[PDB]
Amino acid sequence: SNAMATNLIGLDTTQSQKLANALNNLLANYQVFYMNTRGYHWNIQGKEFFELHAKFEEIYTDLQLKIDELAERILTLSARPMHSFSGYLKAAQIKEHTDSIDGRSSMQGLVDGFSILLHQQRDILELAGETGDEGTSALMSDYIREQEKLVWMLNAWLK
Amino acid sequence: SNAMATNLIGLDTTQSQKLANALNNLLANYQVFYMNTRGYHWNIQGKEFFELHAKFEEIYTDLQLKIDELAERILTLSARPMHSFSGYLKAAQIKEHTDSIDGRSSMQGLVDGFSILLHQQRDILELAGETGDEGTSALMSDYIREQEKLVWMLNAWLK
Amino acid sequence: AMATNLIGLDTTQSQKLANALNNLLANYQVFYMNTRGYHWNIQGKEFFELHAKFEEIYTDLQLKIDELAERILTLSARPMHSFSGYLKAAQIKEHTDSIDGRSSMQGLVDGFSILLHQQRDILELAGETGDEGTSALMSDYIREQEKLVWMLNAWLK
Amino acid sequence: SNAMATNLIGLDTTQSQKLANALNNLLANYQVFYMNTRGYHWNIQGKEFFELHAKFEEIYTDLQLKIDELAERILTLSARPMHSFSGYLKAAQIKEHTDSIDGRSSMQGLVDGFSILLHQQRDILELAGETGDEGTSALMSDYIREQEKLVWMLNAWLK
Amino acid sequence: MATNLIGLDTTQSQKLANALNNLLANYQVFYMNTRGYHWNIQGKEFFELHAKFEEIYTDLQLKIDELAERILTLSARPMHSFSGYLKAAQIKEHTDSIDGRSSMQGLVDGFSILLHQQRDILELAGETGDEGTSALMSDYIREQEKLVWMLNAWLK
Amino acid sequence: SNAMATNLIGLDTTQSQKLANALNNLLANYQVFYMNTRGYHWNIQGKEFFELHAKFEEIYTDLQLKIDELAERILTLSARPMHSFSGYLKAAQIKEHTDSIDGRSSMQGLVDGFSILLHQQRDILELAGETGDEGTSALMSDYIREQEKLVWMLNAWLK
Amino acid sequence: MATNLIGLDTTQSQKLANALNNLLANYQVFYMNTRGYHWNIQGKEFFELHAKFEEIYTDLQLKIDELAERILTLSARPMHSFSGYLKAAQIKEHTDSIDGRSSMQGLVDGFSILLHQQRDILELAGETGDEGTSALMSDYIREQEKLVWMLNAWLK
Amino acid sequence: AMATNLIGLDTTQSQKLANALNNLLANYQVFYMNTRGYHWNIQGKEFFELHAKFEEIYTDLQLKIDELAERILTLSARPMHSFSGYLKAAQIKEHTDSIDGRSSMQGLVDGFSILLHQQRDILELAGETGDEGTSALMSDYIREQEKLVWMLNAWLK
Amino acid sequence: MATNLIGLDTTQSQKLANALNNLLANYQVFYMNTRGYHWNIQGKEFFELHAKFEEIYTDLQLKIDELAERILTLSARPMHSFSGYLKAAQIKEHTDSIDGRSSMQGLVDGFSILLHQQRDILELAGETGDEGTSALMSDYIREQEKLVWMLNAWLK
Amino acid sequence: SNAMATNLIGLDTTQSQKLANALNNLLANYQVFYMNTRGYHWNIQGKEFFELHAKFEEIYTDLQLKIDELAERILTLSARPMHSFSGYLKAAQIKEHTDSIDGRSSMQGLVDGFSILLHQQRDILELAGETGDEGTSALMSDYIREQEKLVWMLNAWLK
Amino acid sequence: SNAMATNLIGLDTTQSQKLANALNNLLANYQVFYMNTRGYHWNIQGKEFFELHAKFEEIYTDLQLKIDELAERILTLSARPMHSFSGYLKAAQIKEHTDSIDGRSSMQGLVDGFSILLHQQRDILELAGETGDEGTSALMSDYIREQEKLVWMLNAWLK
Amino acid sequence: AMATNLIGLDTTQSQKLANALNNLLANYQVFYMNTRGYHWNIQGKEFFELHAKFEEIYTDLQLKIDELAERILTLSARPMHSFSGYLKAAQIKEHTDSIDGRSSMQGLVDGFSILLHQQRDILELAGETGDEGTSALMSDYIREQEKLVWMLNAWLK
Ligand SMILES: [Cl-]
Ligand SMILES: [Cl-]
Ligand SMILES: [Cl-]
Ligand SMILES: [Cl-]
Ligand SMILES: [Cl-]
Ligand SMILES: [Cl-]
Ligand SMILES: [Cl-]
Ligand SMILES: [Cl-]
Ligand SMILES: [Cl-]
Ligand SMILES: [Cl-]
Ligand SMILES: [Cl-]
Ligand SMILES: [Cl-]
Repeated sequence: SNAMATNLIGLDTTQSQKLANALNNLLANYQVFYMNTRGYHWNIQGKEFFELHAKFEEIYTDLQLKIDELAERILTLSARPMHSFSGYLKAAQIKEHTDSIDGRSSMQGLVDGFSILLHQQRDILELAGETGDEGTSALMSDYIREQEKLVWMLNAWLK
Repeated sequence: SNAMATNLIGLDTTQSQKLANALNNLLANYQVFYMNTRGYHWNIQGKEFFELHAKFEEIYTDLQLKIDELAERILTLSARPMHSFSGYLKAAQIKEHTDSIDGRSSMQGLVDGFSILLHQQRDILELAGETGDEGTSALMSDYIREQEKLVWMLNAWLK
Repeated sequence: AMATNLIGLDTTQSQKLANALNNLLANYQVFYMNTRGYHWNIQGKEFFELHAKFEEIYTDLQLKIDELAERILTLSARPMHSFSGYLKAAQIKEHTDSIDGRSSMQGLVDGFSILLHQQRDILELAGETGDEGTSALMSDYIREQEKLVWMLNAWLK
Repeated sequence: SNAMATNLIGLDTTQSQKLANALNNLLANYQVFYMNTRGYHWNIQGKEFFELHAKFEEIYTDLQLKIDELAERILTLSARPMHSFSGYLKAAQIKEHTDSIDGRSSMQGLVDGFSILLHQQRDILELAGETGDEGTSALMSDYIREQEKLVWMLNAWLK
Repeated sequence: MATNLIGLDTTQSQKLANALNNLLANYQVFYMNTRGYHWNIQGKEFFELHAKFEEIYTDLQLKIDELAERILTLSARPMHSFSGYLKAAQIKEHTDSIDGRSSMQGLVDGFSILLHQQRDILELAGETGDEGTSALMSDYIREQEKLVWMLNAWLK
Repeated sequence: SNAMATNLIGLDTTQSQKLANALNNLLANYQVFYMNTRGYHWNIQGKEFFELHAKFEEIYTDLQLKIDELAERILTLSARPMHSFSGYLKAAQIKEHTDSIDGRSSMQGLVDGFSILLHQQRDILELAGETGDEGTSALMSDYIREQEKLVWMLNAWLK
Repeated sequence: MATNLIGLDTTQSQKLANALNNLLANYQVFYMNTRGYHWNIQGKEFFELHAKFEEIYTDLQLKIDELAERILTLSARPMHSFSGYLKAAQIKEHTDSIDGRSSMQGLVDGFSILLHQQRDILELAGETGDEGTSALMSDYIREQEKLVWMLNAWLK
Repeated sequence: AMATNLIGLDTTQSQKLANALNNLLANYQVFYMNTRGYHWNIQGKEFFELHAKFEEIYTDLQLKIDELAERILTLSARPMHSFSGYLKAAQIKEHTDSIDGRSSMQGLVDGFSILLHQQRDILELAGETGDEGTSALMSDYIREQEKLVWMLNAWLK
Repeated sequence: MATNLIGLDTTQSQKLANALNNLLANYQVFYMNTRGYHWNIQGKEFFELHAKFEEIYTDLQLKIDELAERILTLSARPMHSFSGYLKAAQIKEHTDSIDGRSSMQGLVDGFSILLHQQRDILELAGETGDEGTSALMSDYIREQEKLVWMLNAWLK
Repeated sequence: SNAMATNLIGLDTTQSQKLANALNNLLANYQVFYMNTRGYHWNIQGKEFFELHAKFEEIYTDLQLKIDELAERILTLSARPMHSFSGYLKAAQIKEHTDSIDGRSSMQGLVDGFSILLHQQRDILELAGETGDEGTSALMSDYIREQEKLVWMLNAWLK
Repeated sequence: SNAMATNLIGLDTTQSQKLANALNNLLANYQVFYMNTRGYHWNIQGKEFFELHAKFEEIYTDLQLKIDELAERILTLSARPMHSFSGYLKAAQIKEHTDSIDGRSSMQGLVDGFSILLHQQRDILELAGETGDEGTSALMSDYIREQEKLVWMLNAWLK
Repeated sequence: AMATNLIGLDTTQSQKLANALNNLLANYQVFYMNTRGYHWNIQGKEFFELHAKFEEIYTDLQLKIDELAERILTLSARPMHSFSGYLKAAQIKEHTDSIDGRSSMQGLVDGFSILLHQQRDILELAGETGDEGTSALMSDYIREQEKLVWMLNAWLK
């Protein structure tokens, strides 16, 4: 296909591709974080078992929803969503966290991971605002407000 | 009633009436587009019949929700929503599209119509932002993000 | 090569019935739009009650519109599907800027009276030509709308 | 066991038995048609598989409900509903249609079967009207109105 | 001017409304009888028939509501007192039926009357083009014919 | 059929029959009241039509449930519940109230009827307490508490 | 200081808790008997009674839970072993009841005992102002009185 | 002209009971607000468990508040319906900045103990004057809250 | 290359598919018989058995669908005509059964055949490692064994 | 705890505390308004009783949802939500409104109260925008758009 | 009542009775275990109260369903299921465990009980396999797979 | 001190089975990711049908992943829980940029063929060592996936 000044949804192509690149790095972080959270669910031991087995599942279920919506936003911008483990490991800032078996280590892992997601989502929000990409802005807004609330709760548990 | 500087919801009257005028032109486009989409539903033939009879119904059902919310926003701004076929035909940019019986013509009709809605919604969003009409902005934001996603899907089908 | 259509009915009578059904559809469409207007524009202490009631009514009209268009298709005919087409064919007039409960409610009685008369004429034609599927549709619409006209009129007493 | 002028529901015995006989011939046709449609469901192949495996299930599910009601109407007229494969095969006009594995063959088989059913139901409706058997008439009216709509859809797919 | 509110002939509609009111009286006495069957059943059929009688009177109650509303729709007054119903009904009050067969036979006999009356109303409505009334009768007849088959099967 | 000192539920036969007689008089009042309220539902006209057609249906629906329970309480006491219109008309204090077509008339009819029911239920409650018939007492307690609330609401509407 | 955790008299509450525990023992043996009725029924009443017995034991199980919790609420220990229940119960173990009438009569007789015990507890709770216990008894009595009417109607 | 009120009860006794019920309502209202505070402010590893539990509890209090106000109305009396009114009448004190599970849980035991005592006094008055509808309400509240106090206390052991 | 689409032995799968087709023929004749039992029942068992027969044929229909699909899964052709079924079935057409015991006995005898055939198929599938077919048989056997206990309890 | 430049969710501490202060004043207004609306529900008399008893309940139910979300946003900003009647009475602008028994007085009370909420929410929205507090902005946006719609409806009723 | 070579389901009578005897011993163990677990539910105290009052209810609810199915399997084999407390106490290996009021004691009691049940079920599975009793085998397979998972969870909590 | 594990099975055989199950899990994980890709990247007139179908399929894989990991835990073993671990162990290769229905559908057939073979080997090992819980899991997966492979293949004919 020939390059076009505007994409199918009527946004500037260059600016949309920059946004999609940043969204793809975000998606990489989500994917590694989701995997870590699945591990937290599986591997928890001790008297927090039932509570946190269930909490971690709630948390990764909500991440999975976001992963779906994020890949769709990338497609919506006429860009390619990263869709391999190898690709995600190359791009992610969040590290693989394995053999976390205690509530506090897993919960702190979540806090630290969400702190990266929030930071990256605020940067994307700002960039999207600069060019009037309201669809991308709106998505980041939703993610930020939800995850700020969650970060409050996780930190409350850890006090 | 005497003219007032601010309307019942506490927004500037003049600016609200300008926004309502633009919203009413949008509503006209929605109404003609909805009608076209009902036609697409009724008149589809060939092996895409079941799939697209159902898809077109999904699409016009979602448009009807938006039409409802848009007329209510106009009322909320203390303005009059256009509420006649004659009025809508005078104001709409989207043309009446009749006797579309094939999937591709109908699907392309949708793409082209949504492209007008998105363009008009972005203009309204910008105007609303200029005066701090957050309620109107928020509505446009919702419509844009949803319809961008749909435009991606429709164009995917057409590839 | 055959005097009958896809579903096995006489083609000429089916086209005659489809034409009548299309004129009925035009009336429904203008009527539905008027009713949307009644819903949006109602003011005064009847606001919540009638905002809800008018929504119930136009919702039910919408479903009937669906079924009518499909009945026209079922008779191998073309359903009208444009505002410009409906305005040319409809007897029911556009009714705008009705903001008072009694105005709007009387409008509904007046429109359903037109629909009922039209539906009865179609029912008679369908019955005498053996189009039971069209007759049955008209029967459902008539019985439901007679009940509704009783209620609307009751409210207006 | 003594012959009676009127049956338990108060209709003429002779006229009701004639109607029951015609309804039993209808039931025979439904049953072979149902079996054929089950076959269409099971045997479809190629890219229409998911869509038509589902659509054929919808269709035979609806036929099954009509078979139930028809048999009960025959019982309601104080008559014996046919209830054996061998009986149905003797009485049915609709033939067994096996090894239909493509959409068009199966869909055309449905149009052809419904065409027979419609004709037969109209004949029963007319007979029932002659003697005032409203309960039988009303059943035929329901079946005709629903199957006419279906035939429109099936034919649309085949265009 | 020549028709009632719903566009039908006034004289014909009043005649139909009168017949429907007599029908309503019969339904009301029958419903009461069936409540009694529900309450008073004894024996090993208790659970099954206590439930079955409730199902039957529940369906009658729905029909009663629709009948009254059809009368109102025809611009007539639905009878709405026990004393009015007792004057108009053909179905007799049936008390102290405690046996499954007695109560079930009672239902068969009562439905016989409803079906007969409904068929007469259907015929008259058809004659005069009152499709809304015809359609109601048609629904009631087809449902009750089915029920009469079932009740009689139980009694065999 | 031999008279017994105690009934099947283990209460005194004589005292239970006296309670059953009072409950039957209550049932007679409920039944006439229910019929009146059905009439109010059917016959309302004017601008209260939708609101009161609905409210009267709610009210008679609740009465019907109480009629069911009362009759079953009478049976539970090994007594015969009245089950004929002619019986109810002989025993009821509440009179037939026909051709009530306006909100105030019908709503005042409900206040007046419930006032009779409340008085009667309180008398039965007191009698049941005298001999320890807790099952009857508990039924009256439920009916009183619910109908007092209702009377407040009906009277509020009438102000 | 003068009352237990919930503000009632300690001695009175212990007396009520003891009676409630004896009640619990009876419910538990009765529930077991009713499970057996469900499992072992034979004959043409199989489907109806297999279902009806399940309904009855399901409701008993709910009452068992509430009883134990009321005992706990009174700061007492609910009995919670088969051996304890067998020592305390008046209702006897009923095994190998395979006939509808035998099992249904068994239910009538068992409920007779529950109702008697519940009425005694109600009286004592009323005397001492234990409304929470009174209210529980009231609910159980009214429900079971109804059931006893139904069971006996079936047996007529 | 009559010593009795709309619902047929003695007016003097009904006003006495309504006054007591209003003081009960005041206590409920302050207690509900404290419980909202417990829900918002809990910290530590009991966070999710108690955030949920405190919500369950104040939700149930809210429903009881509804019903109490309506019972007061039903007795032809005026339900208190202002914060300033509740603070003047309540015995239960405002309890703020409770961030620890045991603090908050013990607060709940302490408040329900006050409610139970108050409800028992009303129950007794209602029973001796024949106000069965008020008695019945109190009965429901007492039985439910005795069970709850058992549970809360159990958690604290 | 050595296996069918799902990775099983072709010859073994065709042998299993043949047996499953004979099973399908039996289910289809049995289902038809059970529809007849539902329609034709008379007497005081009418409501209970009209319902019970419907429950039983509903469950058979589900099994029929799964059987045909298992045959297809094994790359074979499911029989799909009445004339094919009548040629293959061992269960005979049973018409004009109007009595509860006759129809219930009919069900017992038919399930006897299904269970026997299912056990043979299970054994063969186990021998050849066709776990998917084994698992289907296992489910059908366990369900139908339970049902046979219930049907026989009713007949006692 | 030592003062920190940024809070747990990664926002500037000082700016977040200013926002939380404004949010707490908003919460005070909500709480007094909710209480007033409960009074409106309880105390309504006359023929609007059923309609407005139900409407006022809808309205206070929706306020309660907002109160919950607002206190959680304050916590999310690492601030203390006001949680006493005394505190709310000190901070609120909306006055206690008691003994409102007529539809128009209660409905006007609602209009006037919502007008304060909207005004305060727009101010908070603006402040939050100035520092990029998107989570707070998004909440205000939701509240404004919903309450503007409601204000339209309430004023419609009052016309 | 005459002894038969095969039972009603068509299996060997002798082998089925041996299996029924082993299943009855299993049922005895389930019943004592269930009673113990009910006790754990009722008697828990301390800060695990809400979590374990709920978890123990889940566990005994599941046991109850298995008790139902086991008894019915025994009946299906034409055998008499034990159905008395005194019978269960004679046959059970699992002992009565009363006055368990702490999480660890109760949770360890569950591990110990399930360990007995698993061993017993494996023995029955093996016996059933010897003679081709697939229906009994399949029941044991379900119980084993579910209880192994449970034991993992209970042990995790205890770490 | 014992040759058996927490759930009563032989520790050595349980570790052998857990290792095989972990390699199965690795395959599932790569396969699930490929299927997500198929869902996101499909284009052409099969878009809606396959976007839905691929979602149904990866949803079902996700549940199986859950259960597999838990079965590994149940055997007192460690489930692999990192992308890097799965890529080292998986036989199924990453399959990216599949935008055509037939490509993606054939990919699914090819992957399920690998899973089925692997599951059959585990089933055999579990059966011969008496691990009925593992055998049962494999049985469920095999029967469901054989049916799915029939359907997918049918679509491709
Ligand atoms: Cl990639
Ligand atoms: Cl206009
Ligand atoms: Cl047109
Ligand atoms: Cl036959
Ligand atoms: Cl009258
Ligand atoms: Cl009587
Ligand atoms: Cl004990
Ligand atoms: Cl106040
Ligand atoms: Cl064949
Ligand atoms: Cl504060
Ligand atoms: Cl025993
Ligand atoms: Cl790993």
